[PDB]
Amino acid sequence: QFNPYGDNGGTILGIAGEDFAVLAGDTRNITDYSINSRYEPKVFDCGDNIVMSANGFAADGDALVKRFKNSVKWYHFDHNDKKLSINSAARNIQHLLYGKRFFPYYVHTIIAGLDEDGKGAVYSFDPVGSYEREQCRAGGAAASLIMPFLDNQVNFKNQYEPGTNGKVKKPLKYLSVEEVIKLVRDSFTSATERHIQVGDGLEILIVTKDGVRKEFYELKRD
Amino acid sequence: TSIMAVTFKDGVILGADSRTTTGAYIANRVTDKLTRVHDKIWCCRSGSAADTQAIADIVQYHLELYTSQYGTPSTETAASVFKELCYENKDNLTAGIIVAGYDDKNKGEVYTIPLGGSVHKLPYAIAGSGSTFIYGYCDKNFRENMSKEETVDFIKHSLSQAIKWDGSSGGVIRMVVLTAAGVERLIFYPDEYEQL
Amino acid sequence: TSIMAVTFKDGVILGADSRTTTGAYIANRVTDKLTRVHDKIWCCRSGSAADTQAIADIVQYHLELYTSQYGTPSTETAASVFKELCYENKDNLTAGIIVAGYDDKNKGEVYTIPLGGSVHKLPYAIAGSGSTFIYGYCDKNFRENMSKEETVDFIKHSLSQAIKWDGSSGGVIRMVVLTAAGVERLIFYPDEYEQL
Amino acid sequence: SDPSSINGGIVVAMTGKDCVAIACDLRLGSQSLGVSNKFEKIFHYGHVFLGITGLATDVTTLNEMFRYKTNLYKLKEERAIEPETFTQLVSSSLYERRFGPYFVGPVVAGINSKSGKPFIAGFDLIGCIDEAKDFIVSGTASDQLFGMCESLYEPNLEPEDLFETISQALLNAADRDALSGWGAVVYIIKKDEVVKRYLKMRQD
Amino acid sequence: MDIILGIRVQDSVILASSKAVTRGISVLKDSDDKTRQLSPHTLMSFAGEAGDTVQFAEYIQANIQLYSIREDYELSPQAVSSFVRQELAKSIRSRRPYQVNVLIGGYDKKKNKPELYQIDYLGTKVELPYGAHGYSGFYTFSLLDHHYRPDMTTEEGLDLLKLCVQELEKRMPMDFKGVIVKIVDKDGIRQVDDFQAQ
Amino acid sequence: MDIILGIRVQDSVILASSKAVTRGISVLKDSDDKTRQLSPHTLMSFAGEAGDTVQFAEYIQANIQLYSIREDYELSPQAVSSFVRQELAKSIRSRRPYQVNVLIGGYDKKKNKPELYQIDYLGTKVELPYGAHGYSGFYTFSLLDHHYRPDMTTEEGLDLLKLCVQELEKRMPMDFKGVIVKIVDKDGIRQVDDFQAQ
Amino acid sequence: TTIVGVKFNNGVVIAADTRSTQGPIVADKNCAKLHRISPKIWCAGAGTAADTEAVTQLIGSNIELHSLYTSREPRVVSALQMLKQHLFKYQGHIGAYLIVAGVDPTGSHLFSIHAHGSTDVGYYLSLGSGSLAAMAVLESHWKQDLTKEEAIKLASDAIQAGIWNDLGSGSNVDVCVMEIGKDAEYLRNYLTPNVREEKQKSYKFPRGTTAVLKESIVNICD
Amino acid sequence: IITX
Amino acid sequence: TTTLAFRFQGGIIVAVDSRATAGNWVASQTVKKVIEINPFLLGTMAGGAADCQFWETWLGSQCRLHELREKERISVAAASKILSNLVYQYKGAGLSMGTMICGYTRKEGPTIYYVDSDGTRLKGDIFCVGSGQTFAYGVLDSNYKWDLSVEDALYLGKRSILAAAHRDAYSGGSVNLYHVTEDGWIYHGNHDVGELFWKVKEEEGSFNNVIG
Amino acid sequence: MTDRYSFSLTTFSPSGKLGQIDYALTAVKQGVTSLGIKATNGVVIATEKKSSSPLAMSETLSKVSLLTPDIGAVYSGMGPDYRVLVDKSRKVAHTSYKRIYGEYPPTKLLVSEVAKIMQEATQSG
Amino acid sequence: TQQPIVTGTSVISMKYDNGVIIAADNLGSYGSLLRFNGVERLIPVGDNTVVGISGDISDMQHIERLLKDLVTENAYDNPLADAEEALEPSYIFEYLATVMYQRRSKMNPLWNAIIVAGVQSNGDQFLRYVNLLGVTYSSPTLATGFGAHMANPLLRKVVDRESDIPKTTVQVAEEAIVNAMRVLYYRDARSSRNFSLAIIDKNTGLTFKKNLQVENMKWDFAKDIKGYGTQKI
Ligand SMILES: [Mg+2]
Ligand SMILES: [Mg+2]
Ligand SMILES: [Mg+2]
Ligand SMILES: [Mg+2]
Repeated sequence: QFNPYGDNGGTILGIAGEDFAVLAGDTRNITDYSINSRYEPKVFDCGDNIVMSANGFAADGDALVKRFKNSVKWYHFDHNDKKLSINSAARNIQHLLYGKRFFPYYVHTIIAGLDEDGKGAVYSFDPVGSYEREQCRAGGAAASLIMPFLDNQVNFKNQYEPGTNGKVKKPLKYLSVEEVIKLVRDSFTSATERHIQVGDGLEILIVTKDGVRKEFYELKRD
Repeated sequence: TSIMAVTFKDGVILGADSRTTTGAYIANRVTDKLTRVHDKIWCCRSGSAADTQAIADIVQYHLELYTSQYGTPSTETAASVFKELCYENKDNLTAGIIVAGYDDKNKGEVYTIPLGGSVHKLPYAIAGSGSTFIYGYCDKNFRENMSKEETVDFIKHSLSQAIKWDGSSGGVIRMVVLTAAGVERLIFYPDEYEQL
Repeated sequence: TSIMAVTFKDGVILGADSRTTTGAYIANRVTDKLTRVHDKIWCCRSGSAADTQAIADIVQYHLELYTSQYGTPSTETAASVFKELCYENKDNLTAGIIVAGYDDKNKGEVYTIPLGGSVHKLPYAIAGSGSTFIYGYCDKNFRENMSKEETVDFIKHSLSQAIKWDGSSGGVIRMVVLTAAGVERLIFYPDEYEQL
Repeated sequence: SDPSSINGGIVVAMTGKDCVAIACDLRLGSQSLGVSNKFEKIFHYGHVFLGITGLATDVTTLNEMFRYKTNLYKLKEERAIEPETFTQLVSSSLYERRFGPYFVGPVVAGINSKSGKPFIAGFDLIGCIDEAKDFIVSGTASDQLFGMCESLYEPNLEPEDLFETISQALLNAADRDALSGWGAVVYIIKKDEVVKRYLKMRQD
Repeated sequence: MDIILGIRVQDSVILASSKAVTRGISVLKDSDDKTRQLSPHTLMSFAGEAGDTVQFAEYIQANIQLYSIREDYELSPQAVSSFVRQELAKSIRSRRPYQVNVLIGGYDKKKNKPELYQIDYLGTKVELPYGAHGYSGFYTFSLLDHHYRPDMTTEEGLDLLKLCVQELEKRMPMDFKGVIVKIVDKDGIRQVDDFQAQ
Repeated sequence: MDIILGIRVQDSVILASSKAVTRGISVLKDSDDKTRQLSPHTLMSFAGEAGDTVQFAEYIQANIQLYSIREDYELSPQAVSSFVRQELAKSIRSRRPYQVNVLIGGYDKKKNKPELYQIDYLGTKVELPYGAHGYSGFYTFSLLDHHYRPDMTTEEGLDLLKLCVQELEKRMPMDFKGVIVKIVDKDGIRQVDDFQAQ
Repeated sequence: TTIVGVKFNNGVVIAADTRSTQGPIVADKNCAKLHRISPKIWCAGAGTAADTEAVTQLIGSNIELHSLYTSREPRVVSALQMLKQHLFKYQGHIGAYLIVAGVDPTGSHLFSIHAHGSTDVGYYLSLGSGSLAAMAVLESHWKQDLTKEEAIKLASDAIQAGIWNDLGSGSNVDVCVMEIGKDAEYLRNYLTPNVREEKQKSYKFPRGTTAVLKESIVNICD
Repeated sequence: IITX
Repeated sequence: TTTLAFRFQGGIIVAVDSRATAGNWVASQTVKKVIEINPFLLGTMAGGAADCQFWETWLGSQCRLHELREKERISVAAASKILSNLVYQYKGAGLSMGTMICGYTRKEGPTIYYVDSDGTRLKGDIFCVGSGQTFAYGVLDSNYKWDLSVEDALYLGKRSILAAAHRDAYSGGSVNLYHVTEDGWIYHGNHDVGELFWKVKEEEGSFNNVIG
Repeated sequence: MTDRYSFSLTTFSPSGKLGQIDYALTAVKQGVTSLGIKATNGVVIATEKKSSSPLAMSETLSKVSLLTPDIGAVYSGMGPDYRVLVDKSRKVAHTSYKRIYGEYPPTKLLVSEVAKIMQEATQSG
Repeated sequence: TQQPIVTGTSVISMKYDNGVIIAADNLGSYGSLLRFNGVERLIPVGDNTVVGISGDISDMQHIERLLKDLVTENAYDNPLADAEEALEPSYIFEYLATVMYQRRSKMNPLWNAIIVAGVQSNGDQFLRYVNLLGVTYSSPTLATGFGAHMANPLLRKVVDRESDIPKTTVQVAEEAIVNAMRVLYYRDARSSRNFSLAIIDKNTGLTFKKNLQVENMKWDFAKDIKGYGTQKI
């Protein structure tokens, strides 16, 4: 029978800093065992200081991203050029997603940006709309690999303060963009070591009040 | 079902066996699988008898109304009608049809619409269960611009083979000759085609 | 797979293509599907590679032992061994085999063992996926007591057609000539058979 | 139905500077129901350690089997079995049941008493042997562990350091897995001595 | 399913087991004893498929009884259980596995300590302060996780079981018709004849 | 299933219905009223699929109340039932049939006689001395076939129901948590607040 | 997994990649796919990891014993006939796909065996998920009368095709050259083009980070 | 589809 | 999941855990399972994440509209029946949600309704819902008493979630407490099981099936 | 038909001697000398090649046999009984050891295995 | 809810320094019957685009029709139809992409895999793929069916990344394309020897070659093979 779905691999990761947030994703696109492209971006700038990626079935991810940008276009039109805050973009997406609850967009999406107060923000969605704001989150194939790492290296879980008989948690400080990028790169190299779908390249979108900056690093191509 | 259509210098000839079966029973041993959709536009039918009759009947109508309004239709048009029907309704149909007709400017023409409803124009075409057995013979014994007498033979032999190996084919061999000279109905009996 | 065996005045020739596939991939395009079970008793193999290799390997053995003990085995006997294996193990084998060999008293002989394990002795035989296509041609172009040269052609043409139509056949055409003169190995490349 | 996902649990072993470490979680449950907070999965026959994750009944069964096999070995050979060798025993013992396997994922860790080089290995349920220089992971949280290890790991760490690493690797990987956790244990292995430490961890 | 709970206190093991045997639409009996004494200080409770249940229990009984005689000695609880586990673990890969789950409560005369072991039809065994098979565990483990203390008296354990029983009667869908309680301690095994109302 | 019994005495109809709502592994409530008053002299008891149950009940209630007002009259019990039957018989061939079973017990003020109708989710209706839906009938019909008399008093009927309940508490596997009884007679509808202990 | 064999003027060489997978996860980044059946008879295997090793050890064992019993060096057709017959007996349940090559008193040989027990012979062969990327190359650059040097390259490249274009392959390339006169040479990790780049940060946790409950020493001797 |  | 709400002297207690799972994968431990509808109405979630979040945020809207339309605050009964009737319309499509609508109104007083995707809507004083419900009931039922002090109530609801968080693999993260009174809901914190378990063990002396 | 010789052929004599065993030892006495000397860094085993004719080719007979690549054997007695003891010895080195531990058996164990084969011929039927 | 019937195999393509090349054979297979031997599957749209299609032929034929109409309707009230407002490769592709994903979402897909190759108004090469599920992607090389397996590895050894495109010549590229084509004839049981190739160069414009054949074939070595192992002659 016709199977309306497929899996194009890839993995994406988002991290929110104090006055920035990043949304990185690998650049490989596959099908079964073949590499479709070594460079096919899946993290995009949607205007209004909002980056989004919908990773999973590319057709769906693409459709989703398209419908959202457009939702941003019409938000401007219908509401006199008002800027779509990230919280609002999020809720909008929930609806985009949940509209297809009975023939889902087989994707795990994330958007990053700055909140109304200027602090970094990341939001992630279940293929049918569940969402929440978070400090960091990875999605896609190597999600299971990368996520634990971030809980540890970003949120300092299980790390306590030396010589306290494990009764005092490590001070929850906030990483700098530089450190975040180091983590992003490691999380990705690691993921490429162990996942056959992850590799080829890593594209990170950094978001600050100064707009959106793009950084690109090569990954293993095997 | 064993059907073929072969164009030649004077036009084109349509040929077919005459067996209809429900499984292994021969429902009708003297069927006519060569059907007219226009004065000089005929088709060879194979697959579901219901479906093909249904399709032919509709094409005849479409062409009849076409005639009244815009005059004689080209074979290529008769083919697009069939195509349209077969493609658009691909899920509910089992009809492989060969369309062939004679025209003054285009001489003879043969179009084949297989199960998917795609259309193919060729010097001749063969279709039906029994076809598989003559792909070799036919590819070996067909030359363009043959003569009526020659083409009658090529068809006669190719079908006889088909009738020999395929149990789903048999009966008599019917042919339809389409030239500027008109329309002639040919029939060949077992006692003649069998020991060829 | 496309294989056949043709007896003639001087003996018999076995012909086959050289394609092995796993679906639509060509595993090996230069396979040898003509296998010796005895000095002048060979078989054409079609179906599962494993099954047929396995079977052939065993028939060779049984025949070798037959030789040591009771002398040179008839072709008929080669066939019986094959039949035995194919019939007695029908539920686990996908093998259609053609057995042909040359002998001084019997001249050339061909036995075909289809899927059910039945055995049939015939002037010639064809089998393999590509065979359906040449039933017509072969039944039309085959006469008895042909000459080596003629027989080589008939096989060459028949298989060329089979290779043309069937996507499961291809490569080169291998033949094996078996006469009192011995055993000759023939091969024909695509660039020659294709445009025949 | 998936034998490998009924009871839950994980094991991981790494190699350091003249040491190895192997740790595991203490959980044993039946699907959602946590049943035992005291189920260790690391065993040792002399100075060779074997951790096993998978269907608890099989875990237990194979331990028993390897004790037996190691014991006899010692009586016939008159020396304790070595890691390199035990690994081969495990492999063959697993492949013996190729078409009705024990649903487990063993991990071997230890230090050859002769050469002193640290050694660890892992196997699939039918015996494929994976001898690695860095780390071996197994269990319901295999992916997570592969994630922690691949990143956290770095060559030739001293015992005291490797401990932290292996521990954080296990700990954090467990927390992202429902079927694992409920306590953890780490073995630090050195020629002379071996230390066993229990870890405080989320009890959910 | 039927109810099977066990709780090891300081000086004894208390096994409580439902008295109902139901088949289809009717409760066939309301006084069943889902227990067999393996040896004078070892009791085993069981639950599972229809016949397998008693059949397995009686078989393990015979075997332990035979050993006791052949050696004029009483295997330690730990011993009986391992034996039991092995009989199950070998059964899971047989033609028709015994579909039985058991709790084994014994008083180890040598160590002078009570013990309770839970082993499922797969041969999954583990030693515990208290345990249960079936759905019962799904309410009782949390309950016991909260009210249990290692130094409890046999009386205290009975009261705790009571709680367990009341909760099960309150929330479980099936009427299991109450339980039969038994205490395994230094002096052997005795049935609390007063639990239907204590 | 849940229990729905109804018994028509000489001057009334007594409906008894179980107080439990269980979902999966837990009894969520032990005081459910599986009944709706269609009109002052007509009560309907219902059981079946989780939601369809109350939804169908309340819908039928609304419709009967509306008619009551549009005509300032109370439809005869027989009328209310035929109405209910047709709603059911139409449902059985819809996209998603109401999977509900009902007993309607009403006092026909014109004929001055109590009535009881049993209707299944397929719109199968029948008038009876006593009826039940589910598995309960499997026990009660024979019990009633034996202990029932046409000239019983409201009190005698209640005692008869008591027998029924007891038999059910004895032999049914599920703890349905008792019943709520209601009597429909000339003076209306009242709930026997004293049945948990009479 | 990606394996090949290429016969040359005075011998035959084989190569294979070094990636093993448990689904989409890389189990072993450097397993050994080349197996010594006898000193001068090697086999490259793909399919079920344990089967290829098991069937290889088994036949190698029986081969060693046949050599000793006959006082002769093992022949490839023997390993070939034994593998085939074993695999065939198992109706494909032993998922071993192998390229068996080596030199013996009768010359140089190159064959392939499929898990159902069918065998092939050729001048170059490949098998594995990477079979197509490799064969493509082989069909592009092979020619008769290759030197040891040319064949090694040919084989090496083919494996590279797989490493690169097949997710079911990766890491390094292993070669075994079996030349008619000389001792067979096994070049383990002939090529290593997938070396992981230096990590950005070091996660050496400060000692004391982990919370320990109770500590004790283990007894290792008797 | 996340669950709870 | 694991959620409870129970009624008593000082109001209603609503405690839920905060774990989100994708099978055995722990998707998150920071999910709010309580949606604050209006200052006197709480809705708890269990089942599909989206289904609950979505339809309950929606419920919130329909509640507001009612305010605008009737000037009166929506009752818990009505608030609940909206969700319920909504859900019943989708019956047979696969919605998965089990929830409780707790709230206080001058007319009804403290009130709790359980509404699930099967369309069952019920009123009661104690409901535990979710994969860990049995675990919660176990603890809850045994120590629950009507004359409980607000402080003890908080603790009990809290403890029950703790319970389930421990035993049920599918529950965990942290407990979120809410007190609903005559004057509205009062949030009583987010407690990380990671630390709560240990504190409770030491202070209470339970969970002895663990050492530490 | 069938090996009905199911009883021991080596029994105990009233003096405690196992006849057939003492006798085989005699056969051993009658055979050519073979010796073995062990050094600190090696071992040597030697024997004489009793060419049973100058027409026979001495080389086509190994009295000294390799059991594993680190173990050798030489004898004195009835040659054939040896040859087959070698076969079995080489085979058991695999079946009971290389096929299980992936390394060749140590001498004492392989010895122990050969030994067992022989004992059984002292008791089996 | 369909199942392809008459089909066409791979379509291969790669982009070079000043253009793109694409090719596909001329076969319409009917299962294992190589039925039709004169099927062009490379569809030229205007002067700067060629769209190669593999999959079910009847649907391809339908896409042919959709493409002609797309052209007809762009001429309409378009004074700049043969210039500034002419159909660009990207326009054609996005249209087709859109249709594919809409047909998949309706559960009645066009059973094809399509590559649109061409060059844009401003000179940029354009090469992109879309298939029956609406999945789309782009690369210096692209192929469908077997070509993805066999051709891509080959075509990529020439252009492994973007930077290699400006260093690659038409000659190099076309050579590659024809070899890959040859390979496919050897290993794809559904390939044919006859094929069509087309180049779209930013200077020479669109060159479309019909009736090419696989040549330089190595089959001679087949003579030294006999048996499947132990056979001698
Ligand atoms: Mg790769
Ligand atoms: Mg062909
Ligand atoms: Mg795993
Ligand atoms: Mg966990």
